[PDB]
Amino acid sequence: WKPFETIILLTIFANCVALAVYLPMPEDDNNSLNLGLEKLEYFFLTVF
Amino acid sequence: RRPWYIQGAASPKDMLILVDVSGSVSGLTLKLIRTSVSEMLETLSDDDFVNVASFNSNAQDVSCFQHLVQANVRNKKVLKDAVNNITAKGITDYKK
Ligand SMILES: *[C@@H]1O[C@H](CO)[C@@H](O)[C@H](O)[C@H]1NC(C)=O
Ligand SMILES: [Ca+2]
Repeated sequence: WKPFETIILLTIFANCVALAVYLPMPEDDNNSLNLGLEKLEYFFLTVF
Repeated sequence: RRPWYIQGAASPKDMLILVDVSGSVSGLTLKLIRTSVSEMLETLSDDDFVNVASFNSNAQDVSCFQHLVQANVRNKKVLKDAVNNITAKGITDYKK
């Protein structure tokens, strides 16, 4: 009953932002930001 | 691009052509790189020494040379044939 829904909404908004900033690279390539987002998605997964 | 102009415009060279074959260079830029490397090899004479390397998270040689070669017609032909045979795959690593 606490405003637990607002923080979850902000978390999903942050997850959507992280999905938007991901850069798809051809032929199994990557950059630093993409590698940094593969670790941040663990933070969302454990919260969910 | 004439041999006399090129020999009179600079001193001999020890050239190394480093080619990026990571995943991102897949597509138009790969064929453009192949044509550009062939054209750049066309600017070298018998007094220059060249070798073509290639890196994608790991650095290697494109042909069976493993060191600088005299860059005559035969060696340049071998290097061109090896360059026209590369593919794009992997992650870029400029340090290696
Ligand atoms: C080079 O081209 C030949 C075709 O004559 C092919 O068989 C060979 O696999 C190519 N080399 C590489 C490393 O792909
Ligand atoms: Ca790249």
